[PDB]
Amino acid sequence: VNPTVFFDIAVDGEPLGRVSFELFADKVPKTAENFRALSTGEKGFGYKGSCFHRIIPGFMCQGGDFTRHNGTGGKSIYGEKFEDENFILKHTGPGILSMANAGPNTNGSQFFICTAKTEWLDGKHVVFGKVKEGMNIVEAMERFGSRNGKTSKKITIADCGQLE
Repeated sequence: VNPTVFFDIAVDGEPLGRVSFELFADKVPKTAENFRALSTGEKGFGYKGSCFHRIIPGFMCQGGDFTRHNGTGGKSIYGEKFEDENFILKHTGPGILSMANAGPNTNGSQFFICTAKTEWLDGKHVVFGKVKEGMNIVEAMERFGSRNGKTSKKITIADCGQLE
C-alpha cells in the first residue's frame, strides 16, 4: 500500500545484500514518487549503477549522485531541483531515509540513510521513507566509510526496482 523499493548493494563488485525501503507516499508524495521513479528507472535515468559516495560511520550513508558520482550532481524527475515538500516527519532513529540537499528547496536525487537518530537535521532535510528490511546490510556498508566520508571500497547499487 505504501510502495516498497529495493537496492541490491555490491562492494567493488562483490554482492553484499539487499535493502528494501518503504516510501511514505501518503505523507510526502512528490518526494516519494521522485525516489520511486529513480529506483525503477522508468523515466530513462535513475539510480542503477550508482555509488554511495559519502559514508560517515555512526551517522549516515549517502548516495544518489548518478551524474557526477561524488556528491556534486544528480537530478530529480522534476528538474535539476525541487522544493522541500514538507517537514512532517523527523529523524527519529536508524533506518530513516531523508533527502540530502544544498540549502532551502534544492532537492535533486541524493538521499542518505540514517544509522543514528539525527534530530539536528529536523526541519532542514525532508524525511520520506525508512528501511523495511536489510538494516544489517546498511550497517555493513557503514563499515567502509570514514570521518570525512571517503569510502574504502566502491559501494554501488548493482540493481534496484520496486517490490510493493
